Amino acid sequence: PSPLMGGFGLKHPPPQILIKNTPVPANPSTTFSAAKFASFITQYSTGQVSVEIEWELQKENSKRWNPEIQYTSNYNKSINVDFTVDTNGVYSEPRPIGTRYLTRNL
Amino acid sequence: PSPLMGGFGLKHPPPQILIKNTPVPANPSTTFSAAKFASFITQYSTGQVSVEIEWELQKENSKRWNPEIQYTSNYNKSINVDFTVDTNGVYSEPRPIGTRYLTRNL
Amino acid sequence: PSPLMGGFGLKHPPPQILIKNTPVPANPSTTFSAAKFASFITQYSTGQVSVEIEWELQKENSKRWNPEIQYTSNYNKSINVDFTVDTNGVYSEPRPIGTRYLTRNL
Repeated sequence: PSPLMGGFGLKHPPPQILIKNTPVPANPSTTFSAAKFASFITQYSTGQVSVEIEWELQKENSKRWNPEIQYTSNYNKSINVDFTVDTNGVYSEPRPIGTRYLTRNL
Repeated sequence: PSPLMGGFGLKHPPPQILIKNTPVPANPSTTFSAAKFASFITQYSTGQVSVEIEWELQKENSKRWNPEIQYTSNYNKSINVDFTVDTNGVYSEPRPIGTRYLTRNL
Repeated sequence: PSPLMGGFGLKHPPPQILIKNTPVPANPSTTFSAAKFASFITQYSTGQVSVEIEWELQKENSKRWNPEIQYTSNYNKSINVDFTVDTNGVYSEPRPIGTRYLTRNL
């Protein structure tokens, strides 16, 4: 049960966190009406969210002699630096980065 | 006093280790001669040498966002692998490798 | 490593203190949009800042007989007093003041 899109299969994954604004009714009628409220004060919410994850690492213990392939930035000059913002302050991710750079014997 | 060729300047560097074969005189004359010995048994020595050095590391503590330049092997196919032996078993070092790949602010 | 512009060279100088206003998003769309927020409530902040520095003094211990040069205000009358505000309440510093007025032997 490893996900086909990639990742860790969890029988009990991190739970869904559901958030919504409590409806605030607008001005009601002075006469009682059994119809459910359909007029509300327009509102939204803003705030900060923090996620902290602890990860366990499996340290490489290779005994190969020659150097390995490593992910690296390209030294040549460029208009924009990779994984930074441009003159519009727009953050971009130039390429997908996997994890399989070190080598291990079968 | 940093060496100009590169490295660590030491007022008391690792001492020189001097080794030589003890001269074994060849067959002497049965009559005493005050002349110093000039005939010796031809000989050499072979053995194993072990050097173990402990190095202290200064761990990188960078806060840059985008990836850094790292030394890496080239993925493209080649006749010979870098820093290995060839079909003659001759070890070669294809290029000089420095140490200055990570970055730190001034 | 004394700064060429003048002052004290510090390997660990007083740290930079960074302050910014937390962005408060404006009214969002009732339909989900994956585009990052570009509309915010215009706002600024005001407040008070306090800096307290303790300085150590090296007391003069001279044995010269005749009086020394000292920095002084000029007694003659003037339209404006030095290092005060003018009729517009604008504070000005009329001249640069150094620190080298007392004398010591070589």
